[PDB]
Amino acid sequence: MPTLLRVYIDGPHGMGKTTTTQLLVALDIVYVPEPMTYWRVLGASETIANIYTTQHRLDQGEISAGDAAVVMTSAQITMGMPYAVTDAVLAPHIGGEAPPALTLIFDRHPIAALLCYPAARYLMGSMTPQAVLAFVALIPPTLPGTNIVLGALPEDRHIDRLAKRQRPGERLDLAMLAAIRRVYGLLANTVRYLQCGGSWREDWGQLAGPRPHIGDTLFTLFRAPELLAPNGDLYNVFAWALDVLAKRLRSMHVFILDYDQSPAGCRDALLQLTSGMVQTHVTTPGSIPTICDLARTFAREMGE
Amino acid sequence: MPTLLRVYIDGPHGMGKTTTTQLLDIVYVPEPMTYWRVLGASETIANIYTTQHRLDQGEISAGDAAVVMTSAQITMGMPYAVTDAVLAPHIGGEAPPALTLIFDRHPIAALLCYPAARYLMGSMTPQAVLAFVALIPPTLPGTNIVLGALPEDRHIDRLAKRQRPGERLDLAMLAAIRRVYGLLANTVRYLQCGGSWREDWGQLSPRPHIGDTLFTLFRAPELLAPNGDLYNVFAWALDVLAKRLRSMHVFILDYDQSPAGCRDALLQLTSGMVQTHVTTPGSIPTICDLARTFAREMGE
Ligand SMILES: Cc1cn([C@H]2C[C@H](O)[C@@H](CO)O2)c(=O)[nH]c1=O
Ligand SMILES: Cc1cn([C@H]2C[C@H](O)[C@@H](CO)O2)c(=O)[nH]c1=O
Repeated sequence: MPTLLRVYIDGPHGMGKTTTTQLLVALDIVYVPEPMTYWRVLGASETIANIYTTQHRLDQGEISAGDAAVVMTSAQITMGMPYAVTDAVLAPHIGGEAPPALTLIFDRHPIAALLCYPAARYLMGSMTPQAVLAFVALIPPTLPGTNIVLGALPEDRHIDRLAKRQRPGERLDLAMLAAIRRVYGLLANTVRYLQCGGSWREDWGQLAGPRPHIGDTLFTLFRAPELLAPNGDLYNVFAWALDVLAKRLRSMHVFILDYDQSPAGCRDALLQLTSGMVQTHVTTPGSIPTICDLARTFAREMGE
Repeated sequence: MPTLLRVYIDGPHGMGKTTTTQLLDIVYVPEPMTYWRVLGASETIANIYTTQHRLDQGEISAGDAAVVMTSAQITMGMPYAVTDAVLAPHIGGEAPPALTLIFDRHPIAALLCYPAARYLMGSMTPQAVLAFVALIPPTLPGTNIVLGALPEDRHIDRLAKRQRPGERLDLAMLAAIRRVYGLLANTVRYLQCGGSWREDWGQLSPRPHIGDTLFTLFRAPELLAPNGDLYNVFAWALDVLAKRLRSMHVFILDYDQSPAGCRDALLQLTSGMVQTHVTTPGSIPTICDLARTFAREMGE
């Protein structure tokens, strides 16, 4: 049966993720871009502009935390929509883990919009930890062969790039760059932690390579007073959401790519990471052209 | 492994659902009122009814209401979503049952039905509605949904009897919501009798007419390209909707009767509901403790 290789390139914005994936594809391989047209027009109007303005208004004291949250949560649902439909429509074609007959290079995974940016916004004070856990409860079941490439880039180098790689409506917010950089750092650790045998419930009280300390994983973000019962423990609803988070991330295959290099450098470095990656079979022989066409339609309609 | 029967009592509010289910080897996962009012946010139900009210009075714009409405529906469905998420792994294949779980509403209530009704009320974008649909969890085996039957004036009488803290009798929402659950029941029959929305979509320009299914709501101008074409993103979310709903097992309960009769009728529908196997020996006790803990923490 034919196999498929799926690779999601994720991480904080401003590292050169979209460039190098395109470079990679410029070499039976399809790119699924960020759905900017959905973000700027189809799902709502100028969602990215809406996000950075809200935070700024909040930061300026022009709106309250409750107003920012209402707006952020809503904006986050719009941001993740194309990721979620694509994942759900793709799911029945993914077979068991197995050159690839088709390689799909995605620009971000559903968790970017359902976990990472919400978690970072929570840290920024524009989202509640309860809403983040709601998003987490809705993260779609992790398909076999979910390979995630996260990016690394020194912060000073990132700050300079960030001034550069702005979006229309995006504002230079270093506090946010730091929050999102931290959130993704916690993400990589959580996967290792979970794969090294870590159980958040067993270590809750404590709040490649060896197993990380729970305090160096995403679980640590949820030590908020809002989620704690009068008896000091997490309410079970929130505890159950942490169970889903651990369940979703434990099966992902996470790789780190050094972006502190030239565009062709990142491309060849990614081209090299891509071999130790899990492929999977497809559910029907004709899943390949189907998948191929989904990606192309997605690209053609929402890419921009 | 032992067997389980999951039964989700759903439909518009104000029909007497919670009351008749309480009158029923069987656990009851109640309505998460504590989560709505305290745990996830403060007085979510009040927040919802008040926003619609300000919208209605022109005190706020449709976009302001949509942001609030969307944000709140996330708070409303959280308990259903995690429960489903944590439950999924124990549900085995379809097959007296070792355990009977009676849920007060299914995830689709907060991820499809209320959002759709709110769009019908002008307080939620259809793009938001389709984002929630896209997030509807895969439909596990043995998902039996009991929906209700009750004449409007009789429902109004009941609606009046029990409104949750913060509610405002809104006959236009009663109508929008009864419309949605009516279309829902029609959509399931449609999907089961072989209906293809992609194939029947043009008619909007033995089975229910697509114009009488949930698909008709998404012939919304915001979802269409300049030439009238539905954008693919939205068409794919309709594919998910079709996929999620088709495998559901729907049962209708006539509420136009007494609580014990409603209770009797419900227990009666049980004979045709689909049971499933659990995945582990220990699935039953674990499922039991979840349902009991949920009840304990979130039922007020
Ligand atoms: C995917 C995603 C991106 N973004 C921001 C990061 C960049 O500013 C820009 C494009 O990724 O949008 C969000 O704010 N939320 C999201 O969920
Ligand atoms: C389940 C649900 C209920 N409601 C309302 C209906 C009733 O007012 C109350 C209890 O069902 O909550 C919503 O507004 N949204 C939801 O998603």
